Amino acid sequence: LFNEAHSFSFRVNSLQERVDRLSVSVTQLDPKEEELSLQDITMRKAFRSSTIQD
Amino acid sequence: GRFESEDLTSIVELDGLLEINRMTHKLLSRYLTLDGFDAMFREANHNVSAPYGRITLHVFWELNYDFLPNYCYNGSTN
Repeated sequence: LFNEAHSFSFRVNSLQERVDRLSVSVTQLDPKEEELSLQDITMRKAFRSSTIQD
Repeated sequence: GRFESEDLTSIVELDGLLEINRMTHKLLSRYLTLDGFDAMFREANHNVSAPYGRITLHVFWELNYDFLPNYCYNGSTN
């Protein structure tokens, strides 16, 4: 139980670092800075979620 | 893909199928833990990382190619 909970704690701390970084990044966005490229819309790699199965 | 493989008139069928999928997701979320239907829909449409999704691109393609030069308007019935 201690080993598994310690691994869970590592994961929680890592995601907390990630979350604070994401928040500080998101609190800087600017609507006028946004530029949309019609040509690059499909030239862009598509995002896919993890699909790991045990 | 099925929507992309048919003409623009299949938009109603696509909407119905999307509603069915949303209902299934809502039913399954009672016990299981899945992402919000919006996230899955956008990932499938590739709109998460792009300004425009597959649906809008297909609609524009159909409008450019098959809709305008084949359909004749009727003002009486709109």
